[PDB]
Amino acid sequence: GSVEKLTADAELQRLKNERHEEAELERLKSERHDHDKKEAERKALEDKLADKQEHLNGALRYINEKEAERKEKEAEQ
Repeated sequence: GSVEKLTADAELQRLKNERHEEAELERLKSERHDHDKKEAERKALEDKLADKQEHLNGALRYINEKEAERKEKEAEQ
């Protein structure tokens, strides 16, 4: 038959139904709030790091550890 011609306008009409408008507006519809989601991962890096902070470094490691074993008084000092 000649259905190949008729269906060509019906298939072309499908493309008018698919559109790109909704897929383009979807991006703007986020209003860059989706970008903040990615910032939450960055914020989580500081939120955990600053929270732990090695217990304010209260491990007594920042002191004169070596001097606690040997004071080096045997030398000239």
